[PDB]
Amino acid sequence: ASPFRLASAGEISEVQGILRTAGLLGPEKRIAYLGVLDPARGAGSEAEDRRFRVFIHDVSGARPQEVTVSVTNGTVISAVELDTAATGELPVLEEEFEVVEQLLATDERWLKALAARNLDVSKVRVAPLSAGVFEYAEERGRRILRGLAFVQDFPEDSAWAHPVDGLVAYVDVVSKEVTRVIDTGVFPVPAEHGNYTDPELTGPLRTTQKPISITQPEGPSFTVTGGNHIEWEKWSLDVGFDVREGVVLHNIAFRDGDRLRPIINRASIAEMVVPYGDPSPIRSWQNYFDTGEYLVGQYANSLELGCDCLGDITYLSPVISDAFGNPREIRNGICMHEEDWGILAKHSDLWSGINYTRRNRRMVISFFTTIGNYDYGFYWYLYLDGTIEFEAKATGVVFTSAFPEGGSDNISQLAPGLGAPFHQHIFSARLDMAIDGFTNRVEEEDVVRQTMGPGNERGNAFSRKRTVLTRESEAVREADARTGRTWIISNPESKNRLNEPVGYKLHAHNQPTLLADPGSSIARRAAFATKDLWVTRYADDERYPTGDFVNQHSGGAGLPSYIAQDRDIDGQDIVVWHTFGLTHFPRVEDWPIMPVDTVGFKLRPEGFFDRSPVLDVPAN
Amino acid sequence: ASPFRLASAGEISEVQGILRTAGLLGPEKRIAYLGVLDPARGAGSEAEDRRFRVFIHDVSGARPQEVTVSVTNGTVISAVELDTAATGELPVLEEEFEVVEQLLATDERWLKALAARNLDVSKVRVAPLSAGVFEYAEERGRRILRGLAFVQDFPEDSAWAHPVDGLVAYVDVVSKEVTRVIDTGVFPVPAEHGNYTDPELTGPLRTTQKPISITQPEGPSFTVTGGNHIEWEKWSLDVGFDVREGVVLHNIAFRDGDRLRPIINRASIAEMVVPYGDPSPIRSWQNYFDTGEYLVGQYANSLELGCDCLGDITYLSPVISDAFGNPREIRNGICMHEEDWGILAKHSDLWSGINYTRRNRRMVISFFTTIGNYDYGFYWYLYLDGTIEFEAKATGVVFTSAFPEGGSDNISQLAPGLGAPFHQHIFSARLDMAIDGFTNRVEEEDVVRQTMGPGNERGNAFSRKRTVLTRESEAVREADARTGRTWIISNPESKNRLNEPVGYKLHAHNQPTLLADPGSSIARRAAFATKDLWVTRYADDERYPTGDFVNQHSGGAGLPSYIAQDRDIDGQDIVVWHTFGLTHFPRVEDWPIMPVDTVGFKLRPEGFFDRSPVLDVPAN
Ligand SMILES: [Cu+2]
Ligand SMILES: [Cu+2]
Ligand code: NA
Ligand code: NA
Ligand code: NA
Ligand code: NA
Repeated sequence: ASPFRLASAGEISEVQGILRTAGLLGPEKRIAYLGVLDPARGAGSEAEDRRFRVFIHDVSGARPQEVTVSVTNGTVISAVELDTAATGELPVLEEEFEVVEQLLATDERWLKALAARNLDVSKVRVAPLSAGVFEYAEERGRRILRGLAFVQDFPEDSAWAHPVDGLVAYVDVVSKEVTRVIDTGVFPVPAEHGNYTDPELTGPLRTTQKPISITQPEGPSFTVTGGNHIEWEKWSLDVGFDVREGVVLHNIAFRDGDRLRPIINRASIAEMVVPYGDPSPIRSWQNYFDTGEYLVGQYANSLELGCDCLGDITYLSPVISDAFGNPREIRNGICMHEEDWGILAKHSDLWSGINYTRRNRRMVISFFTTIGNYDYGFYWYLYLDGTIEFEAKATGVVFTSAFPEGGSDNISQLAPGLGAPFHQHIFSARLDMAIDGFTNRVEEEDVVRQTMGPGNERGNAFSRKRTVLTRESEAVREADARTGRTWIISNPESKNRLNEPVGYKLHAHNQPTLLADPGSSIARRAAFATKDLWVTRYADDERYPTGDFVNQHSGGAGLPSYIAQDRDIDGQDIVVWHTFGLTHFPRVEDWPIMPVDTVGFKLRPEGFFDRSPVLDVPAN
Repeated sequence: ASPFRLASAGEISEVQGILRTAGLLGPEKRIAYLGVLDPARGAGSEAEDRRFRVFIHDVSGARPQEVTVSVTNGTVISAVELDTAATGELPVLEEEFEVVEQLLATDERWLKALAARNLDVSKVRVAPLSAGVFEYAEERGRRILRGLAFVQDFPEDSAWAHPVDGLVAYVDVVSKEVTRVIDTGVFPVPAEHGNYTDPELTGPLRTTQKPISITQPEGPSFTVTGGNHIEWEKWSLDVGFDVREGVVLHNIAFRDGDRLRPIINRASIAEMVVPYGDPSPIRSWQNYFDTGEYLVGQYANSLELGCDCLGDITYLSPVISDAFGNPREIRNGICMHEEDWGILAKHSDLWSGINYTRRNRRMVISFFTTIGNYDYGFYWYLYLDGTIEFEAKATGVVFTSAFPEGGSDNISQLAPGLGAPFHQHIFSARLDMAIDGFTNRVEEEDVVRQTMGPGNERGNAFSRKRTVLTRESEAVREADARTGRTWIISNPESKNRLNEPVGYKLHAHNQPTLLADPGSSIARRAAFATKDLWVTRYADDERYPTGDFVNQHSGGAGLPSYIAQDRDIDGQDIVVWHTFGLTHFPRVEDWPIMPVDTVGFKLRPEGFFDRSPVLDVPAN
């Protein structure tokens, strides 16, 4: 019944049938993206229409298409041929991951470069790397991947320990042409292995860790209905899954007494980019839009009980499409559980004699994805006290290079001759806000320091100021940790019992934003990443901060073009876009496999409730 | 055998006997502080000498004394009479908490002020509040407390809901004189109660929370020997307890292969101050040094299994002195346990086919203290991967006032007529560093942005720079979140296998520091709080950032006077002092009892190890 239910295998099979019958899914076609469309605004009509958006690639060089289908009715709603030189190429296909290596293996220039290094072509892995937009005019309108080489000494070897530096190749994956092979010189291939399961490297495993048992004797406190609707400790929400964005949260609401109060209409990580800071021509083009170019949802891991998720776990297994329109289940792809979270509130009173302690807990919704060397955990947390938090966990294997004799200002040394270029991992959270409804506004809140003088004779006063953002043109904001800057999303038409507008406060981690020169290609293609906060007016087609087709797109698309409309955002249906990231100077401890590092943000109620919302929590 | 063992009841009884026999503990004397002294540097001699430092108050107006005693030998080592007008008053005594209320209850000016408000004196609680140093010349050299009044409607009522604004009194607690009563006008006493255990306010308690069971079937993975020596997952340390500082960590070291490698010699929270930002003369003097003036260790709570600490808990019960030199045990005052901490490292490799997941855990050492309205949890964490983290958890009841008709720039409204003045909670961590030994240096690390141009043609490069702090005069540093600023503590004489100095990186939360005007009394008395990082050369007598006697001390003492020595800190025995704090604009959700908010810092290895230190963690 719920329009927000996960896509079923039957729906995807129906999409396949509708596409094939319409002549849109011949043997030369590949589905590069398929996803359910959210209901339009004001869908108070039970007329449910389940619609799917499809990006269709053509392996013979014909123009790709964007297609919208209605599975409830069984029709193609629209089908548009795409001019990719104008609007961007389609996302990378899983089946193209091997094509770069196979095409280079018969190119005489590539073979000549390997022969000079005495490398057996059968042992050389080539990473399929998105190309970006740079100086090469022949790439405009062609589907290009770039390749960097790594040696595997044997089938189970970690190739990342053996980068082949000084060598890069560009390939046209549709015409099957190697356009350029660039060899800037021979670097020794680092020889130490990085096999973190080899006993010679781990030493004997510890025998000192005793088990920790986490169980729920009476089952979990949350309920799941309709496949993906969660109710937990006054929270209510729907857990969606999209092959591009991954886990998406819908209809986050809090049951306050008898009223179900909305907070967030849709929450997602709508883009993530990994720009590299090594100026070598072998790597200076590297900027991976893991979400927009590769689609993080399609590489979600199956999570193992007791290993990936510990405790009383409820799993969801989302269904996606393969390249031919067949449904594929990601078994155990989403973990959900509740966790104890320490002390919630505590006071021992010297006058009343009352001692009071309550414990906190949080609901966890998580998935893990793998994109080449990177592995990322995406965690959404809901706390008893109304707090909402997102946390990204970055691990995997660092992307490597040679370490140059004489050192580098842009590369860390990890092992003899082995380097790791500096880079960032930058995320964009898209928060379609609905604080007590859709009439919302954003205020910037700064601490205000006051001068000693009249009315402040002892020089102790301090205050704060709030600035309403009224138009999109003034809603591009930067962090200021020194002034304690935060942003409040409030509803000016909904007031608490003190007659103040209800609100939620966004707390950022205030990490550095995009470091690249503002004139660089990546600054233009990832403009969202240059500022910490953007606010737009809601529109159905403004989904991603980088636009719909990120791969090889020249720039400007997305948030800079949206905000040029300069729409009213003062008490309107608005969307907050928060940029946050990790700046990674790799350390020796990151090798040969990296311990998790984290970044995130949180939102806390700010006069949303009439008093603490956790007075009815029992004494444990 | 260990010199770092906790004080025993027998040692404190011996101190009492030594003091009394020497004529230093007559009926008019009170012990305001008693604590064990750490061993001096270079104590490679088994000649263990357990020494105690004592502050002795005199209730008859005679000069207080500072006394050092050796319990191993049974002598007074030194005894010095203190001129408190010069060097500061002694910490507040627990037995003075009631004296302010009792003295005011017979003062005609106080009674007149209560009568005008129709308040029964028997229902008026008076908080015993430290005085600071302001304009009142008669207070110099006198032991003063100030009092603010709150009404209790009945013995179990929360008085904090009923502040009596417009009224403050100053009392000399030795001469038992009320020096001043200031009445600036009648404010209505807020009438709503704040009784968070009253069913009429909580409503019916939730029945939806199912139990979470955390157990360790084979016991915990850590061992405790000699009372307070911990070994856990290659970590080694001693857990101390001091009545002023609370939990103190000694000799933090990590077992790397066959070598026990020191990291931190002594870690403590050496001061914490709560400055208030309300310019009303009723409250503009309020700055509570919860550590230096009140001593947070003496108010540590007894922690209850299943409520305060959940899981397989090992307790320590530290022993302190009462005011007469009798030993008193704080039963279950320190909790220690290990906790699962999610994913440690994870990678699924597209080329080797190997799937790898390991889980993290942390060791937790914690205590909770209560100072009037405030309750604070102090948490030290040790992680498998070498990370050390501190977290403060702030809860309790907010300090209240009236909310003025017409509003306030410096006070939040919590309930009809009830306000909460803006304030900060600022901590000072004192880290006596010992990275691979005592020859350490501090470097400031900033991200470096690079301009597009020659050698950076695509405008993508970024770098970092490190600045060594060579002398104390240049080692007073501020945060810069925008440049990703961190500080590295390294050992220039100890190198990793890449021939780089081993180090640890301090990551701050970059919260605002002291907001008061730099000319204010509190800026002078809490100078440490105006800057994020200080580095000093180690010295035995430089223990606290505010000096030994904080109460009513005029200012300048502590860190500003230490660094004036301008000592060499480049490869020397050094101490890092990190300031970090919460800026609290109270929200409605903080009332009537506040959900926990947190602040902290962490240190992570930076080329300390030759590769990841957690390759030998087993697969769970
Ligand atoms: Cu990284
Ligand atoms: Cu506070
Ligand atoms: Na274009
Ligand atoms: Na909205
Ligand atoms: Na003085
Ligand atoms: Na030191």
